[PDB]
Amino acid sequence: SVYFDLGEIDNTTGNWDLYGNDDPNRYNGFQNKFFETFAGAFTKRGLLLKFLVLGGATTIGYLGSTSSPDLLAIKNGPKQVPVMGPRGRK
Amino acid sequence: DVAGLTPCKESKGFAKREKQEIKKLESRLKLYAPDSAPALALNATIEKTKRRFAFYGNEGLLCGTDGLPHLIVDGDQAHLGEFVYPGLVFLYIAGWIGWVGRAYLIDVRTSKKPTEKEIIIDVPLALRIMSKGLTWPVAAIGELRSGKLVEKSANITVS
Amino acid sequence: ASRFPKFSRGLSQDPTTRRIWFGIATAHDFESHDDMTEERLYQKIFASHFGQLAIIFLWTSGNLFHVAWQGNFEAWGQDPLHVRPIAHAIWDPHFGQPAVEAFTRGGASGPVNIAYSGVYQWWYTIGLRTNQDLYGGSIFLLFVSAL
Amino acid sequence: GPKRGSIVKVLRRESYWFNDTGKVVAVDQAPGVRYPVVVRFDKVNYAGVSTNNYSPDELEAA
Amino acid sequence: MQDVKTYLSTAPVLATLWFGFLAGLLIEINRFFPDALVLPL
Amino acid sequence: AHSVKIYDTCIGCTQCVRACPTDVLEMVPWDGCKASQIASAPRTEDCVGCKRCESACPTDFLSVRVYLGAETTRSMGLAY
Amino acid sequence: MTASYLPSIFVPLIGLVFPAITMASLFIYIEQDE
Amino acid sequence: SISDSQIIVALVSAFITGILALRLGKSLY
Amino acid sequence: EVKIMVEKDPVKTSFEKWAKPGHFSRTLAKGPNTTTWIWNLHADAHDFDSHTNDLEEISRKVFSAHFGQLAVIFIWLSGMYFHGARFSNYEAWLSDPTHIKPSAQVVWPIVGQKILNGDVGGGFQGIQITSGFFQLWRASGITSELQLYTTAIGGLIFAALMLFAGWFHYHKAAPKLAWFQNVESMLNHHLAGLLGLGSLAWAGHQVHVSLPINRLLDAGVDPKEIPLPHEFILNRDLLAQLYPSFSKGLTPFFTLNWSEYSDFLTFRGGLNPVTGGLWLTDTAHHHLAIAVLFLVAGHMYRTNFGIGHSMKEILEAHKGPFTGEGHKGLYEILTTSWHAQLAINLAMLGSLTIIVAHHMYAMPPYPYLATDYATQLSLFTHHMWIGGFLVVGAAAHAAIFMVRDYDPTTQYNNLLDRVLRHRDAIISHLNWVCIFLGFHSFGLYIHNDTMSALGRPQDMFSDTAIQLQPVFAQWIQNTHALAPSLTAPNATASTSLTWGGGDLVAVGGKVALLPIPLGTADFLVHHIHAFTIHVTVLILLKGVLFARSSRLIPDKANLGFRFPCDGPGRGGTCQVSAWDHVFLGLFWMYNAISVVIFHFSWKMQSDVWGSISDQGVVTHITGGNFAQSSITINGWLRDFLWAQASQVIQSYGSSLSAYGLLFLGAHFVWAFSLMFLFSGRGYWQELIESIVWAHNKLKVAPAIQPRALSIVQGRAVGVAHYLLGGIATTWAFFLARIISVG
Ligand code: CLA
Ligand code: CLA
Ligand code: CLA
Ligand code: CLA
Ligand SMILES: CC1=C(C/C=C(\C)CCC[C@H](C)CCC[C@H](C)CCCC(C)C)C(=O)c2ccccc2C1=O
Ligand code: SF4
Repeated sequence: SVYFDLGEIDNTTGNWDLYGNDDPNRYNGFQNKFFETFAGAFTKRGLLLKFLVLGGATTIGYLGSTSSPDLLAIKNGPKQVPVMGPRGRK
Repeated sequence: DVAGLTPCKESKGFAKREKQEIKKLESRLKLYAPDSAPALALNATIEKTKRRFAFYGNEGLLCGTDGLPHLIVDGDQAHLGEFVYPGLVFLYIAGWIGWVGRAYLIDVRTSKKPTEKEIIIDVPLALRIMSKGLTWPVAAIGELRSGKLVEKSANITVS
Repeated sequence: ASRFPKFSRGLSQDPTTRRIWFGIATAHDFESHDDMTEERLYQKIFASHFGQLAIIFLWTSGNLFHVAWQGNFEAWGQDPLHVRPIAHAIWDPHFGQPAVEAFTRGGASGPVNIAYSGVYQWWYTIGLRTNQDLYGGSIFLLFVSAL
Repeated sequence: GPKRGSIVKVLRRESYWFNDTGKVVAVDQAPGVRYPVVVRFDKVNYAGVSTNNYSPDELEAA
Repeated sequence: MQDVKTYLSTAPVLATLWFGFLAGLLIEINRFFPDALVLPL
Repeated sequence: AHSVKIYDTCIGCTQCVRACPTDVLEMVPWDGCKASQIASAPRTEDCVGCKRCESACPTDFLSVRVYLGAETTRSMGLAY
Repeated sequence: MTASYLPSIFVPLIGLVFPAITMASLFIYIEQDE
Repeated sequence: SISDSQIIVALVSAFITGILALRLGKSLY
Repeated sequence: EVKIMVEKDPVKTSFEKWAKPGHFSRTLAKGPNTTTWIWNLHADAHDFDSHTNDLEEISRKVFSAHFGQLAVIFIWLSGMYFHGARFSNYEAWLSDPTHIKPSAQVVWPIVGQKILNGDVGGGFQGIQITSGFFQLWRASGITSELQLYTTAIGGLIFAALMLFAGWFHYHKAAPKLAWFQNVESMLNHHLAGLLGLGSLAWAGHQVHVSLPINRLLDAGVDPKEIPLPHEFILNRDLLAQLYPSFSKGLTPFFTLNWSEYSDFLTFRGGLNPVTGGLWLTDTAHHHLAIAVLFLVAGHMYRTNFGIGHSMKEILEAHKGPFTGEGHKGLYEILTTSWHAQLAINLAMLGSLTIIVAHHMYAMPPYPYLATDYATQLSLFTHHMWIGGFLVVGAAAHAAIFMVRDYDPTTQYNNLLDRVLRHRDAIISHLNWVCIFLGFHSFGLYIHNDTMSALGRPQDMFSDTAIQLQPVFAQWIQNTHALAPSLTAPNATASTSLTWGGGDLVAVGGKVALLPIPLGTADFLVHHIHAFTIHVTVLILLKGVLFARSSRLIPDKANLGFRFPCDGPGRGGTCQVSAWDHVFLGLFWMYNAISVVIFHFSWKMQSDVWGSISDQGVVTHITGGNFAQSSITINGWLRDFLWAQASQVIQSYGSSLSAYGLLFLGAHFVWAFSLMFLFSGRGYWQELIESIVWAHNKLKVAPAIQPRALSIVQGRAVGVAHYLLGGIATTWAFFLARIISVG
């Protein structure tokens, strides 16, 4: 009937976890082993940020450089004649 | 003459500014009978236009390269009727207003509830002061000479 | 001095987002910083002045290099009334074909901008007639900015 | 300090009524009062009050 | 009758009476002396 | 963290402390005005800058002055 | 334009990658208590 | 810069100037 | 129980309280120390519940103020009728309503303004009006200036009458609180008596005078040869010449054999093919049905005659699981607080004004109304603005009630309490949906603009590129188009011509109405309308809910409804009251209504109006460029603002010159508003000191000390000037366009 206490302070501050599934294992052990041996080295954040930046740099480089003529419009260039200057300029 | 403007009664661009307007008015006029209120109003407008255009040329204003009067607010004696002659009467009227307002404030300030006499005017005193406010220059200069015009113990403060 | 603004304690102890904002605002008010004396202030002014001069000269060298590399200065020199001065070239991957055909005016081979800054007439008056002169000026300005 | 009902002019530099006149109401004659003179003015300030207390050396013009 | 005069001595009523009289004066002057640009004096 | 100050012109109106909605200002014995009362700001660590204090002192200019300083969680009035 | 392959190399490396890395660096420097 | 090597010269000089600006900024902070 | 209650002579009429300017409130009755007295005098001049505290005097003042307002409205109406009688080309208009422009105002020739009296036709010269009074008088059967004169006098009489009542019921016989509280009998009498009998009387007037006169006007006879409206009352045979059903006397109505009244009591959709308006034989039937509806609906609530409902047992009976204690304690709210009633009344009246503005343009009820484009546009815009103002007023008064009339000691009735107890959820979800709508409405326009700018129109959101056809509106149109065959077998045609069904109707050249198409350009603008309405509701509802308290200021209700800010503390608390939320919502209401009226103007000029020629070819005004050019903001800039604004700007030297002048005047007023909207009181209060110094130097210091406007009056002035400038600009633009090109 009382909603305060100094001992159980977490009961009187709303620190409960409203949705907690304490299940320790949900997937196939073989599949988990085959997933952690491949996505395990990606844990090192210090060696992942400097990997992502270089990957993205080289990716937008190769794709930015080795593009296609039909795909891009700024790469296909002008294929017509230029209009003239309103005051007889070029 | 002055400023490269010709007088208006010789401007060959004023004639057009007159005849075009006249012809527009007549085109408007030809949509009624010569004995109806619109026709009378339009004929009155045309007569007013003629009377207006036959006054500027006689006054002596200088027209422009487009046929429009131009005011020489310079002090030129041949053009005093443009700025200084009306300016003097305006200054007279404005000094009148200011002087009578100042005098009303001065008189009201020495009363019981001076703030009451500013949302509820007392028409006798105000009328008296408005009447006496005809010779305001002879009073303003007299108050200046007599050292009664300005204060010295102003209540401005800045820390 | 343990958070983003290290020159002030009032903003360091600020838990709110305001700590960020007022850190960028009061970043050049060297007078109202922490532990400031009249000999650190003046030297910071001196060094910031040197940095400002460096930035100005880098900007000018960039203008020179970009008019020399992509501009049509030489063509403009021999017909300064029937040609448009090119500022630089544009490479926008969002463009469409009509936009490329529209902005490819002048004499350039691709789409470019037209210089409305008057640098062409200035450089031509003082005696510059070839992209080589513009490139020499650009590298010299890089050098003086480095200095 | 000054007499009752006396018209004195203020000298407090941070007063709304600086260089203005006002009539004393009643100066307190206690031993340790720092601002005993009480003066009421005929024009309110930005807050709306018209009475204020000063020290005798802070206002006098008669 | 005294309070009626006091009410007629108010600021808005005197203001509107004065401005209406002045508007009438100026309107009559312009209806009799129209298109005045230069003082003929 | 704002800085409150009480200059020696308080006539002991007690309005400053009545108005402050944070229990920051309190009365204190101090002889000299009329009733040996004066204001005091011991709990300035809780003032938000409400300036309700300054809007109450009927002194010439003022006797209680709040100077807005370093901002914190208590002074910002946050509840989240 | 002599190179004409550099504008395809640089503006992707200056309008996409440069902000992407400097914003991350500045966010790490801002949100740290030292 | 109508030539090819001149662009590389400009690039390396800009890089040197960048390192110099980096050192200056570090000294200013 | 329910009886007459009056207190004989509660207030002596005199001039004593008249000489003392401030008398209602004791705080400012003393006098003007500073110049912020003249202002708050007029500010709380009408704050009846602030002067005193008893509901009785407040109610009496409210009653008498209502009577004064009615008197002013009667003077307005009598003036409009007298002008239509004396300075109007009405009789000439009646002889040729398709070539004579309406006009009921002439200007004295004084300073060259004579040219405002343009050539409207019929031998007349005056400003062309757009009130639609000529069409209303033609539909009423009015056919002579005499019949106007009289009614003018009539109005004047009522005016005096109203004034008399206004005095009487405050000074000689004023009721007491217990009388106003009888809401059951009040609703009984407003339903059965005011609406029911009013509709029945108007149906009588229609069926007796308005039908034969208008029918003879449609048959092409001279409006002077038409018999007078009483020759059809004292001669049933002269009236039966048109509707022979009258020959059967009043017998069909009493023997329930009134299916023989199908002559003048019809049910036919569409518009009259010659006047471009509804069939008056249909509006008579409509009013006859509405009258009996309201009459039988006026017997619901209980009076002292035993039977009837009571609006307290009705309320408490509705109390569900989810919603606490139901509607309990709301009958106590709406009978002991004038604000909680004004809120609901203003909201409903504003919404009703919007409904009226939407209905009248689509079903023109007056003859030759859809033809005159200027009148049909003004009647839309005016009513839209009125509704937009009234809804914001409703919000403001709900906030006022919540601030100073609500109390919890009786409001443990968990309906208002429950909605007050999850405001942090209501406002959060409204904020999220506002953001979602804003993005998915305006970002589409930005997409279209960027694409049409990047030379790639194939990636736009047009009707050729990716399509956003509104399917639900199209389905509703197709459903209403087929109603007179399946879901309305007795109605001869659809209710309106705007539905996809039907065909075109002409009124001698210009087109009246036709089926309106709906494409992507309409999808986008409808979603924009929804977004702006949602943002306005967000602001107003946030203000109303947080009018009492919030996390920032838990004791805001102690401060009041109207106050600038609670200090510069807590980071800053400027504009924290409900009055400031109304201040902020006025601008968004302005935005919304301006977008609505722009939508209507362009869509009508583009896809509805025009002038058809023989063989059927119809060319709209702009040329149907709304479906393609309204998908990009640049299109609204050039094809609507730049293009259509080309009539007002070059209107100098013509009869449409005043619009060209008021264009720039309203621009100036709008820009003037920014000085108050951007600045603050401290700078001006300081600057005024340096002028008071120069005044003291010359002994011209006023006794009423010149303080600067309060922090709330600055905002009030700013928003007032802003709204005036904007609405007057749009007014001048719309009129100068449609008068010349419509
Ligand atoms: C401040 C001077 C300045 C400015 C505003 C520009 C602007 C531009 N250059 Mg550029 N450039 C400059 C100097 C400048 N340049 C110099 C001195 C060189 C010689 C090394 C170059 C060499 C160069 C090449 C080779 C290319 C560009 C390109 C471009 C365009 C795309 C941006 C880009 O990729 O930059 C990339 C910039 C560099 C690779 C070098 C930067 C040069 C200096 C060191 C930067 C100056 C620092 C600056 C003052 C500090 C800014 C502070 C600020 C953030 C507050 C853009 C119009 C591209 C283009 O034409 O696209 C159409 C392109 O391909 N530039
Ligand atoms: C026969 C003349 C007469 C006289 C002598 C009085 C005398 C009095 N009335 Mg009264 N009254 C009258 C007629 C009269 N009334 C009528 C006809 C009505 C019905 C509308 C009322 C309704 C009424 C109410 C509801 C109240 C009074 C009150 C009062 C007392 C104070 C009035 C005061 O100072 O305000 C003077 C007010 C004015 C001069 C303002 C007049 C503005 C009018 C009403 C509206 C004009 C609108 C007009 C169209 C302008 C629109 C805008 C325009 C700028 C474009 C005083 C005893 C008050 C009272 O006793 O409370 C303590 C009060 O609350 N009267
Ligand atoms: C049924 C309509 C109705 C009624 C009866 C009321 C009644 C009331 N309102 Mg209210 N209101 C309404 C509609 C209504 N309102 C609408 C539609 C809005 C939205 C804009 C508001 C917004 C509103 C606010 C924000 C406030 C009120 C307040 C009040 C109360 C005091 C009003 C007062 O003294 O004003 C006196 C009247 C004036 C000072 C006139 C001001 C002049 C106006 C703003 C300009 C008019 C422009 C005009 C059309 C043309 C301009 C040009 C010309 C002047 C030259 C009073 C109970 C106040 C309050 O505290 O309530 C208790 C308050 O703060 N109302
Ligand atoms: C044109 C000016 C303008 C604009 C754009 C806004 C925008 C907004 N106001 Mg607003 N407001 C304005 C003027 C303006 N206001 C003025 C003058 C007033 C004074 C009356 C107000 C008063 C006001 C109030 C009182 C409220 C708002 C609210 C809102 C928001 C509504 C949510 C929404 O639709 O999000 C949509 C946002 C947009 C359409 C902005 C454009 C976004 C573009 C299309 C996307 C760009 C793509 C990408 C992000 C760009 C990256 C750039 C990067 C690469 C460098 C929104 C942010 C309400 C709010 O907070 O609700 C959440 C609210 O309650 N305003
Ligand atoms: C200009 C301005 C002022 C100052 C403006 C004031 C004081 C307006 C007062 C001007 C009027 C015109 C004075 C009244 C003149 C008398 C009616 C005199 C009548 C006689 C003739 C002149 C008609 C504020 O106080 C303010 C406050 C908060 C936000 C913005 C602002 C703001 O912008
Ligand atoms: S508005 Fe008045 S209160 Fe609110 S912040 Fe600005 S100054 Fe402080």
